[PDB]
Amino acid sequence: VYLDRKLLTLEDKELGSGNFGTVKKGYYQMKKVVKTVAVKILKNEANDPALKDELLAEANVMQQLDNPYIVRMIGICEAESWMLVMEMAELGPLNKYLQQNRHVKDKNIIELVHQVSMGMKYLEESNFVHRDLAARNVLLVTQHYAKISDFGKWPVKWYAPECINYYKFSSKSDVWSFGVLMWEAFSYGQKPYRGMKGSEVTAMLEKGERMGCPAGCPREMYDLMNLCWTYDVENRPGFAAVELRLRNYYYDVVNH
Ligand SMILES: Cc1ccc(NC(=O)c2cccc(C(F)(F)F)c2)cc1-c1cc2cnc(Nc3ccccc3)nc2n(C)c1=O
Repeated sequence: VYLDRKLLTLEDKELGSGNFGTVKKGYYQMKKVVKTVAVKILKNEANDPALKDELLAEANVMQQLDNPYIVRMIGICEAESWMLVMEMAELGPLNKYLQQNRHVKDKNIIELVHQVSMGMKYLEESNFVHRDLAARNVLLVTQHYAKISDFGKWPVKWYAPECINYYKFSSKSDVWSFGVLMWEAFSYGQKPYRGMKGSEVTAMLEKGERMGCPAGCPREMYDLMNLCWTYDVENRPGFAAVELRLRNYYYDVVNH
């Protein structure tokens, strides 16, 4: 639950930078072995007791969410600053990985997005709405093991129309984001709606227009992105339906 700072070694290089924290790679001593971890060090400049409350609440939320397809919590550590200790996904975000590894097979991409649907089906079942599902928020443990993470101005290009218009956030608006995620993945981490303003994307979507099928993307997978992009929220699938369609496809295509 609560970790001993003496058992925690921090590297001075930053994996992430933010207004309320700095992420650093570390090592947590465990009897015989040492476990590589990612550490959010609370930056409370600031200087409120509610910021610490938020970190402790996130820790409680994370404790409840236990699934192999989400960045899992190791524990909390109170030292020079408050620290949240998480497992390390050594390859970093899915977008950057794919921009540098054009050799990734489309069979390997089906497996990754299915794993993302599995973790999102879990979050849906636990009544948890992500709100920032994108490729940059999918971190790789290995090339065959994806984990969902969550690191004013909004990520409009991943937003469902009911989020832009009425601020209605649900698991079904996370489904829309999943479809933008799938597009980013088969496009080898290229930016969705490249060079468009958020306002331009809203207008395009209202004309019934959607992003084209990436090069080499299987047709069944593009058909699924399009169903994730259903304008009417009531007709849009949930993650139970999405995961089941990806599971079947993985069972058919990837078995070997
Ligand atoms: C350090 C850290 C603290 C907290 C979180 N939070 C979550 O993952 C989270 C919070 C709420 C909901 C959910 C959801 F349930 F939806 F999943 C997740 C994440 C981190 C954290 C972990 C992490 C793991 N690996 C890497 N790898 C990496 C490698 C190369 C370059 C960049 C990153 N990075 C991580 N980072 C940056 C983290 O912040």
